[PDB]
Amino acid sequence: SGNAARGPPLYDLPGNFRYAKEFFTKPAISYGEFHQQCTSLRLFVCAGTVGYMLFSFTMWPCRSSYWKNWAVWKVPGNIMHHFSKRSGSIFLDEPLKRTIDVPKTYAHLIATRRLPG
Amino acid sequence: QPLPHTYVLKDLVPDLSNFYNQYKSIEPFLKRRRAKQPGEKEYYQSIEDREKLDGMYECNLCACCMTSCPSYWWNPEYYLGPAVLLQAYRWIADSRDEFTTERMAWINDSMRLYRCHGIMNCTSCCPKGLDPAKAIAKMKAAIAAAYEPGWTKIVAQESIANKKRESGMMYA
Amino acid sequence: ARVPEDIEFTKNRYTRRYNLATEDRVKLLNWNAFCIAVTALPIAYVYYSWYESSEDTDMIYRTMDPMREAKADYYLPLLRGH
Amino acid sequence: MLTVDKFTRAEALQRASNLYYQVLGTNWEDGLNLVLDVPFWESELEKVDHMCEPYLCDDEIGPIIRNLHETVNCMYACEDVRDHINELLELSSRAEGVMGSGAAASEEVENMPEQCGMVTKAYEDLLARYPEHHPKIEQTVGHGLAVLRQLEKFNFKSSHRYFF
Amino acid sequence: GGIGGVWRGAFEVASAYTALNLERQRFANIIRLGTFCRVVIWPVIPLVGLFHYIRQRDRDWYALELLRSRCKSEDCAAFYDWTMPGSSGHWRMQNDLEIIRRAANV
Amino acid sequence: ANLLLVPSDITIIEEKNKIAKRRIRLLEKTGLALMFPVFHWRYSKLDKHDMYNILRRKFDPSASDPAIDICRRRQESVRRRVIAQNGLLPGLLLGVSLPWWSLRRYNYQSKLIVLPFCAYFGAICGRIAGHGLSWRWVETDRQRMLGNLPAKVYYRPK
Amino acid sequence: MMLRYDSLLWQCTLAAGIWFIPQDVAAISAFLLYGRSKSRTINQPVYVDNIDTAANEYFKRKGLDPTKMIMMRKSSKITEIRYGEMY
Amino acid sequence: NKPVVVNTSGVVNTAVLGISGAWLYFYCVPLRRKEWYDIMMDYVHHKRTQYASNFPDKAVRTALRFAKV
Ligand SMILES: CCCCCCCCCCCCCCCCCC(=O)OC[C@H](COP(=O)([O-])OCC(O)COP(=O)([O-])OC[C@@H](COC(=O)CCCCCCCCCCCCCCCCC)OC(=O)CCCCCCCCCCCCCCCCC)OC(=O)CCCCCCCCCCCCCCCCC
Ligand SMILES: CCCCCCCCCCCCCCCCCC(=O)OC[C@H](COP(=O)([O-])OCC(O)COP(=O)([O-])OC[C@@H](COC(=O)CCCCCCCCCCCCCCCCC)OC(=O)CCCCCCCCCCCCCCCCC)OC(=O)CCCCCCCCCCCCCCCCC
Ligand SMILES: CCCCCCCCCCCCCCCCCC(=O)OC[C@H](COP(=O)([O-])OCC(O)COP(=O)([O-])OC[C@@H](COC(=O)CCCCCCCCCCCCCCCCC)OC(=O)CCCCCCCCCCCCCCCCC)OC(=O)CCCCCCCCCCCCCCCCC
Ligand SMILES: CCCCCCCCCCCCCCCCCC(=O)OC[C@H](COP(=O)([O-])OCC[N+](C)(C)C)OC(=O)CCCCCCCCCCCCCCCCC
Ligand SMILES: CCCCCCCCCCCCCCCCCC(=O)OC[C@H](COP(=O)([O-])OCC[N+](C)(C)C)OC(=O)CCCCCCCCCCCCCCCCC
Ligand SMILES: CCCCCCCCCCCCCCCCCC(=O)OC[C@H](COP(=O)([O-])OCC[N+](C)(C)C)OC(=O)CCCCCCCCCCCCCCCCC
Ligand SMILES: COC1=C(OC)C(=O)C(C/C=C(\C)CC/C=C(\C)CC/C=C(\C)CC/C=C(\C)CC/C=C(\C)CC/C=C(\C)CC/C=C(\C)CCC=C(C)C)=C(C)C1=O
Ligand SMILES: CCCCCCCC/C=C\CCCCCCCC(=O)OC[C@H](COP(=O)(O)OCCN)OC(=O)CCCCCCC/C=C\CCCCCCCC
Ligand SMILES: CCCCCCCC/C=C\CCCCCCCC(=O)O[C@H](COC(=O)CCCCCCC/C=C/CCCCCCCC)COP(=O)(O)OCCN
Ligand code: SF4
Ligand code: F3S
Ligand SMILES: [K+]
Repeated sequence: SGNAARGPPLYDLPGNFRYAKEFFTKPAISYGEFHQQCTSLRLFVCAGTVGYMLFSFTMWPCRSSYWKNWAVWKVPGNIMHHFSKRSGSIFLDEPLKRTIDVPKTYAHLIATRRLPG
Repeated sequence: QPLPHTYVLKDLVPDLSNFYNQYKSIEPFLKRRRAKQPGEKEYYQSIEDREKLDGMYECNLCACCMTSCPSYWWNPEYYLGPAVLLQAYRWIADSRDEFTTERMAWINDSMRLYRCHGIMNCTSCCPKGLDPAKAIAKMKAAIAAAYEPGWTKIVAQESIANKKRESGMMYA
Repeated sequence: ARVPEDIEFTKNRYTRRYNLATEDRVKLLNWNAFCIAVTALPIAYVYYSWYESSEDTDMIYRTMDPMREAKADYYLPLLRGH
Repeated sequence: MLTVDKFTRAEALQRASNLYYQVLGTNWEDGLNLVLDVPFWESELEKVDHMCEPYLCDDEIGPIIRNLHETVNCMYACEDVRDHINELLELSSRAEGVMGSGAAASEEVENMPEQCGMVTKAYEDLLARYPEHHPKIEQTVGHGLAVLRQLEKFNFKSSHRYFF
Repeated sequence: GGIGGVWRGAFEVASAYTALNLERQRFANIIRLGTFCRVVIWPVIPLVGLFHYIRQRDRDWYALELLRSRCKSEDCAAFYDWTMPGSSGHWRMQNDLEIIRRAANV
Repeated sequence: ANLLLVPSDITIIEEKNKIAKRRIRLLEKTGLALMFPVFHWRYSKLDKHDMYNILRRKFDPSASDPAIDICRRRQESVRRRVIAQNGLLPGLLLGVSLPWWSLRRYNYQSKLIVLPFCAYFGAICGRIAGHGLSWRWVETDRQRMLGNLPAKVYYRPK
Repeated sequence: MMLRYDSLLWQCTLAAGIWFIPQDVAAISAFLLYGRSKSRTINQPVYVDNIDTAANEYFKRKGLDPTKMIMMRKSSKITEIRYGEMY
Repeated sequence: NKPVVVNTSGVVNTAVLGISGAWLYFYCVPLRRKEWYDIMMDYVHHKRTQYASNFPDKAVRTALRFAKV
């Protein structure tokens, strides 16, 4: 099961860095070593992509509070939420009673940047 | 019945020529860089080192394990099989042998070694109770840890050393 | 069947017969050519996909947060569910 | 070759020597090794020839180039012959049927001994043509003949050295 | 050759291309580029897609927060009711359902 | 007891506001034809027949009525769904023929191993391409919801 | 051919069936459950004692003339109403 | 209930690592990930011939003959 040994294991950072470097300096003269250069290069390319993502969300954090729902301990609760919604029809049988008319208020704000009245 | 997936010469007599050819390929004879100096007696080997060969030097080459390996059923002419791989590691493990890297480089081939899928039909049917699967697993681990970029050149240089050999299977 | 008996085998690198090994090499190029082409799908999806509730989202930023700086008072129960 | 890259003789020697041992050390018997690697060898071989052109008379680079070219010649020749043997073996296998039962057995090869005679003749030609590559020839073509010898009983000079 | 000659001649030109006509460098580069795609590019793309998903959904959710703040309303269900199925919780979707109900019933 | 199936509210509005018949474009016809049958153990999803009715009705482009605007938005969403179905067949055919030609000289086992997976992968690629080219990846959640509203609903008394 | 119950072919099939069928059925059931969860929220079946009374009520509420509406009984427990004048 | 700011970097980054790690693991670490390479080597490799008839060649050949090339 698997290919013949082509290089170092993943956790060997110094060994992988050597193959990743050769991807640019020493051209490969066989498929096996070229594949190894890509796999070793993949380690750092993937690490860089994840690295920037973590940096980006720290330097420029997400502004909404929705992401508090993605906490690990809240995941099972979110799963149960989608399986426990009230049965019925998507269409409204009776008008909804809200204390604020959001569509009407929204229209006024866009037109004037000012609340009605 | 004769051994599975073998060409029957007559009745129960199988045709095991391929098995013999594969065995000769690994060159199962001690190799040393320096010839025995005059006045030198047997090579030193401690009891502990000699104990490593206990489970591997007892093979009778019956080929029961060879013909019980499904990987050998599919690729008999490319896969060395449980018996030949067990013997290859016997010489690799031997302390007296000084060509460990050459042997590991040659055996480090996708067809020769890595067709073993851990089925374990080899250890189950061994008449002498040897464990070819265990030895094959150790050889893979040793090769993976010891691999170097220069192994391919090592194989080539040994092939040049075999240039004047007669016909037959060999290191190449 | 009867395989041809007058095959002119390859003699050197510059006098080569066409064999299945060469045809396999052509397969390798074509299958890898497919991998280059099929990469357009995942890239196209990421570049073109959008996730927006409705057309009001753009209108809200245009009128209430044009510089992506306007802070908004947070009321946790809104998006917290309870 | 169309390239603007420049290399010193020391670099050219290293590239040619690396390619020479890469080809010779590779296991030619496994067909996939040649399928996957040959495209890489050709690209490199084109570069090596271009940079080593001024050193074809060099006392060090010269011999390496000759061996490299000779090895590539032998690799293609052995591959072609062994490729034909694989076809003969595959035809024999399919003639066995499904599960080797003959359930949907195909038509057998009616001129198997003729093919064996043709293949062995090619095998002998390789040995004479490439006296310094016998280890590789025996690995690919010599072993292939031994497999065929199981299917059909034919005589070749090295048959006794393969336990036949 | 008549009309047939033209038919065969056009086909001969049409089916001219073969991989064997490629230069040695381009033959290998195509394999290299294909191998690079499978190993490197493919696993990276989902990560980039995840990044854009988060950024766009954050943009969408925050717009709802901005709207509520300007309205200065504590009636959360009026802006996004979490009990309604599918996407109908969003206030815009609720309005569309309200329009449908009004125009359908008497 | 008994279950009563009646047209949904949005279906009622479409019937009330339609002005004429709408011509079915060529890709729309092929898309509907290639759409799989949908058995209905229960009723919650639009099938090829419901989609045909939606595409057949014609609405006034200039009407400013909010209800009519919803009908147009629903129709556009359904149209994108229907034409996207054309991508499935080309992918499946290419998913089978191309690997089969590639493995033509190989044994039957290889074709059994490889073709089923390539066939499914080809169809998947076709469906992605069809949905992508049908502008489905840029629809807002509002438009998608309207295009997925059921046409038939169990009647709820009172 | 020589077939034996303890053969690798037959034993592998039984091992595969025992190992995978319990997993597959559970996995398929879970997906079916998720589909049911969405289905009931979008359109829950509701039972009416008398079809005629419900049908009349439906026409009144929606302002539909019964003459132009066609009523058909797809099954014993299913009755469907359709527009008579539909393209 | 009305915080002046909300900390999202920690939660978002944790999700990124968990999602990225799982995907990168499945695609990079396991040996099972090379299962398709093994199956092809076991049953498909070197099992080919040009002297046996196959439908794709026959179909192409007949169509060319039918159309006179
Ligand atoms: C195309 C190559 C492209 C290569 C790459 C580009 C580089 C090349 C650049 C230069 C190109 C030159 C163009 C040549 C035109 C054809 C003539 C020719 O060379 O014939 C050689 C040879 C004639 O020899 P000659 O050297 O011309 O001179 C002979 C002597 O002079 C002795 O004279 P003679 O009296 O014995 O000769 C009798 C003479 C009598 O001819 C004359 O009277 C002389 C003038 C002929 C001009 C021909 C121009 C093209 C006609 C078609 C026009 C279509 C208009 C469409 C308008 C749009 C709306 C529909 O016959 C001809 O000249 C042969 C005419 C062949 C016409 C067919 C062209 C190919 C098929 C496409 C058109 C199909 C039309 C179907 C109509 C059906 C009606 C029911 O013709 C043949 O034997 C074979 C004919 C078939 C040619 C097939 C070409 C390949 C087509 C597929 C290309 C695909 C490319 C790949 C990518 C495509 C991506 C989509
Ligand atoms: C109106 C109707 C009529 C007109 C129609 C339109 C006409 C337009 C004309 C102008 C445009 C032309 C377009 C290009 C077409 C050119 C095709 C071509 O040249 O083919 C060369 C090719 C030969 O070249 P070769 O390299 O030597 O190949 C050898 C064989 O092909 C052996 O091959 P293999 O065994 O290695 O297998 C091949 C297969 C190996 O692979 C496979 O088999 C596996 C495939 C993957 C597995 C999964 C399958 C899933 C498939 C999914 C499909 C897509 C789904 C998504 C889309 C859905 C739809 C929306 O390769 C592939 O599948 C690779 C595909 C690569 C795709 C690359 C796409 C490029 C995209 C470029 C970017 C986009 C455009 C630019 C804009 C960019 C903007 C950013 O010919 C063939 O393939 C023919 C094979 C069948 C033989 C019969 C036909 C030929 C005649 C032979 C006669 C022999 C007679 C001998 C007689 C001897 C005695 C006298
Ligand atoms: C459901 C829809 C999808 C279904 C499948 C669709 C199939 C079409 C896919 C099209 C994409 C491209 C396909 C490969 C292109 C060719 C690559 C190539 O030539 O590279 C050298 C290639 C090895 O390339 P490599 O990239 O160095 O090695 C890949 C390693 O895995 C080392 O990889 P790594 O270290 O870079 O790690 C990354 C690894 C990461 O891999 C993964 O992510 C895992 C995938 C594992 C495989 C899953 C499927 C297993 C199916 C086994 C086969 C079926 C058995 C029978 C069952 C049914 C019985 C009735 O990536 C891969 O394994 C390759 C990905 C692309 C191909 C495989 C796609 C699998 C899709 C699976 C989707 C479902 C996933 C569910 C997960 C559930 C989780 C609990 O070696 C060979 O070609 C050996 C051939 C031996 C036989 C001789 C054949 C003639 C030789 C002449 C040349 C022919 C070329 C074409 C070969 C294929 C002919 C059929
Ligand atoms: C030798 C081999 C080297 C190993 C490989 C190294 C490659 C690593 C590459 C990582 C790429 C990161 C891409 C992130 C994609 C996700 C984010 C996204 O798309 O958002 C769009 C974002 C912008 O969106 P945004 O959402 O972040 O924007 C918010 C910012 N404001 C508020 C201002 C709008 O842009 C980018 O993606 C920019 C990515 C920059 C990545 C830089 C990577 C440098 C890596 C250095 C490695 C050095 C190697 C040296 C080797 C030497 C060898 C001897
Ligand atoms: C030296 C090491 C070299 C390693 C090379 C590794 C290459 C890895 C390739 C991965 C490709 C992933 C593509 C995902 C699809 C993205 C499509 C897209 O929408 O893109 C545009 C968008 C633009 O974002 P946007 O915000 O404008 O919105 C576009 C529209 N939406 C929002 C709908 C998506 O995002 C990106 O640009 C995505 C990130 C691209 C990162 C690609 C890899 C960067 C590799 C950097 C190497 C650094 C080298 C270090 C040394 C330098 C020395 C000088
Ligand atoms: C240096 C230290 C670094 C440490 C890094 C640690 C990394 C690992 C951390 C784990 C992160 C996990 C993030 C999951 C994504 C966030 C959760 C999410 O989106 O759910 C909320 C979402 C939000 O739903 P929502 O839209 O209802 O949220 C609103 C919530 N209410 C209604 C209450 C207002 O939930 C859902 O959509 C429901 C389905 C959830 C699916 C969860 C997927 C789990 C993935 C498991 C993978 C396991 C792989 C390994 C398995 C091995 C088995 C042997
Ligand atoms: C060819 O030999 C073989 C190898 O080479 C030695 C292998 O390497 C290998 C290993 C290869 C692999 C593991 C690769 C993967 C292999 C797989 C998935 C299996 C491939 C083989 C097959 C699918 C078998 C081919 C198909 C069949 C044998 C058909 C099976 C179905 C059968 C026999 C049912 C047909 C029965 C009938 C037609 C009878 C009909 C009955 C009636 C009409 C009775 C009517 C009665 C009344 C009352 C009216 C194998 C399996 C092999 O068989
Ligand atoms: C022996 C025991 C056996 C047990 C068997 C049963 C086990 C059951 C286990 C629990 C299963 C629970 C499944 C729950 C599924 C719920 C799915 C869900 O809620 O999804 C929708 C839900 C929101 O949708 P709705 O609220 O319906 O409204 C529409 C949009 N506003 O989705 C989300 O909130 C997002 C979910 C998190 C996604 C995380 C992954 C990131 C996905 C995007 C990746 C980036 C884009 C793709 C890039 C690809 C590039 C190639
Ligand atoms: C190799 C075998 C090929 C076999 C044929 C395959 C054909 C595949 C076609 C069906 C699948 C396509 C995807 C499914 C459809 C998606 C939805 C759709 O219709 O997409 C369009 C957009 O998508 C497309 O346009 C897709 C086009 C795909 C074809 C692209 C190539 C075009 C050039 C063809 C040249 C043909 C040359 C013929 C030569 C003849 C010589 C005699 C949506 O836009 P609309 O709002 O409807 O209107 C757009 C314009 N107002
Ligand atoms: S069965 Fe045991 S003794 Fe016989 S060849 Fe195999 S390992 Fe050696
Ligand atoms: S049965 Fe075969 S697969 Fe390995 S464990 Fe034994 S040699
Ligand atoms: K030793």
